[PDB]
Amino acid sequence: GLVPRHMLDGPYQPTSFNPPVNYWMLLAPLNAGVVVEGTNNTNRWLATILVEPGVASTTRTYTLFGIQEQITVENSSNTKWKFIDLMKTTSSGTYTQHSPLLSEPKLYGIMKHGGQLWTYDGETPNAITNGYSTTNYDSVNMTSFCDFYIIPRSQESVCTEYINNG
Ligand code: NA
Ligand code: NA
Ligand code: NA
Ligand code: NA
Ligand code: NA
Repeated sequence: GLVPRHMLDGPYQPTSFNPPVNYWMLLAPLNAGVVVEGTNNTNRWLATILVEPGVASTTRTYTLFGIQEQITVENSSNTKWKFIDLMKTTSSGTYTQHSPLLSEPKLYGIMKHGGQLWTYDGETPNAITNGYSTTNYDSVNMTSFCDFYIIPRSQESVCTEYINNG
């Protein structure tokens, strides 16, 4: 009878799928670039990118939903990485930047719940969640470009702990 050293489901390999509602996808990207993207294919396209510390304003190219896109990015922090939520509202629309997370753990989260897509916002270790109203939130398809874990919404406090502390 030994004693084990929190409840984690994963890690899973990068993939495209229709995630279950009421679960966090805890994303663990290792390098700069696209982290996760998802759309309802009608009026909401969300892609989160990751920028390493110390990046002066520069135009970088990301494959967002299979399309080469030029995005001007910047990370004025010299110590933490920067996640940026990129949003468009049509299949060919232009992206705007939102709800960044400045991060030491380099972890991100997204969840389909209650009519919104929920992501994390702010600067670790003080990230909290906020949500984007998303038509047909429950049927959103997502692509993860990094290994990830699945956490039920009941364990959201644990997910938040991971976001904020690694
Ligand atoms: Na965010
Ligand atoms: Na994080
Ligand atoms: Na979900
Ligand atoms: Na809503
Ligand atoms: Na926390």
